Amino acid sequence: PLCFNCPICDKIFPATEKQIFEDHVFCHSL
Amino acid sequence: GSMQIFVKTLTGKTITLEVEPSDTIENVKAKIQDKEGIPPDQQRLIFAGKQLEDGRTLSDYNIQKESTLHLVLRLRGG
Ligand SMILES: [Zn+2]
Repeated sequence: PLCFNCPICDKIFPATEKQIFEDHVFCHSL
Repeated sequence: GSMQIFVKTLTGKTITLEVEPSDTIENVKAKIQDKEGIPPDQQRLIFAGKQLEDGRTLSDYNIQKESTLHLVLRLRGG
């Protein structure tokens, strides 16, 4: 997919920046 | 020597900083305090799936040129 969607907040991230997305999703836990 | 990094919020804007690889995480939080008015004790900095410890450096954490970290805000806990 071109973009990912955060499963928690519905923010959209380009699939090309995968560490940044994964970190975003991690930060929800904190 | 110096390089720029980015500090992203969960759901707001992104911060751009000018740093060196020899900078500690405590220094970076000082620089955010300078640009945004957030004290360091209200800041968790995150990179590659973990929170970063204050006395360690960016190069320590393999933080490089143009890297993006995350800022999660907190109240001062002891
Ligand atoms: Zn989210």
